[PDB]
Amino acid sequence: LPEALPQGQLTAY
Amino acid sequence: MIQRTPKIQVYSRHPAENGKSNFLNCYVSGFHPSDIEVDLLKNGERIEKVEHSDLSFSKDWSFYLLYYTEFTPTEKDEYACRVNHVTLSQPKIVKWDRDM
Amino acid sequence: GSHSMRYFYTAMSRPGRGEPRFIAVGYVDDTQFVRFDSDAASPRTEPRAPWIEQEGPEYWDRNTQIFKTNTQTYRESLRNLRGYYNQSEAGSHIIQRMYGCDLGPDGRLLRGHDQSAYDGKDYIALNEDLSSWTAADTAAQITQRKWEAARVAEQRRAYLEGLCVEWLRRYLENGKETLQRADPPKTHVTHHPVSDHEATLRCWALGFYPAEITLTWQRDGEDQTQDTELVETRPAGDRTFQKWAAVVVPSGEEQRYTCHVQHEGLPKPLTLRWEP
Repeated sequence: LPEALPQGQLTAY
Repeated sequence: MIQRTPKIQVYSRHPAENGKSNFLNCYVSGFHPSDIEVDLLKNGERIEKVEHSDLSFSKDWSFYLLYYTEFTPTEKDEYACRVNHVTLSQPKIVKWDRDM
Repeated sequence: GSHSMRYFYTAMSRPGRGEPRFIAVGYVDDTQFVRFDSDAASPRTEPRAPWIEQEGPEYWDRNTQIFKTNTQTYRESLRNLRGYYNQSEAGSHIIQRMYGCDLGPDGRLLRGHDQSAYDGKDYIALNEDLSSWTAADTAAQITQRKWEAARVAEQRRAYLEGLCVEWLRRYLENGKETLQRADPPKTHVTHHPVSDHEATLRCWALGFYPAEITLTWQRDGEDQTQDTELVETRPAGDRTFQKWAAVVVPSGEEQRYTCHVQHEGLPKPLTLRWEP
């Protein structure tokens, strides 16, 4: 299972 | 920009036996960037039904792909893999050699 | 044995040809089990090994949502990195991420990995402590600062020690007949004259899984590293791998050469000679 989307905003590079 | 040219190997899934169905593989690897054009050739002509693996990459970030198609080796038919990539000025052709 | 799970993300910009493509593939060891491709007619997470097909619609939808969201985030990231490097809008660029967890033979977490690259060069990596980052350059430092501020490392750590290991273990159990089965190489040595006074000895390993293998030639028991032609281990397409090592030897000296084969699947490491 891939890393799940955090509660808030997925942080871009 | 730094680019890496593909390594190419052409070989069969199973030990080649004339007249016996098998898979012809062309493994391209160690390349970057990921865009690449790969044909399998039978007697110089592009084989139409060719599948490939999903794009993935190695620990050094270089990409690899397996192109493959069912084929039945004979003594006379020549098979090859034709690869183009940004790093190549012209397509590179690697002949299938059943001993390689 | 020891096992790992890895996901490999590739986001590729292509100015003038639509939005960046995002593709994710998941592996356990040398076995791919899932793919997602934003360029698919109907992008969604697809099974790529039989043992994952038993996962339920919830699983597939969860993966798909994750990869869809990453697709969008990676497009932002490509924009950001273009800026970090003062690059023109004209060029195509690639961000890659590979991450996952390694288990030891006991199924315990050995370590986590989370590394990123830009245009094929190391960009930013999570250190083994799963707490701190190594940025390749001042551009990556911008990402590092952004990720430090957002406490991204803590998120990656939680995943790597938690879900990563849990799911890897689940997959290992579900696909145990294959994932935890090492198939030994089938081996032979071939002999081809290259002249009146030299011949090629080629040591073949076929049909082995996993890909990890050691194939070496020795002359009089000494390693022939520099003289050995060693092709990259290559996929056969049936899950197994192939490799050969070749040495050119003086005609008549063939029996002084031995091929040694180490592989997880072998009852005993192999020593082979050409057998005329």
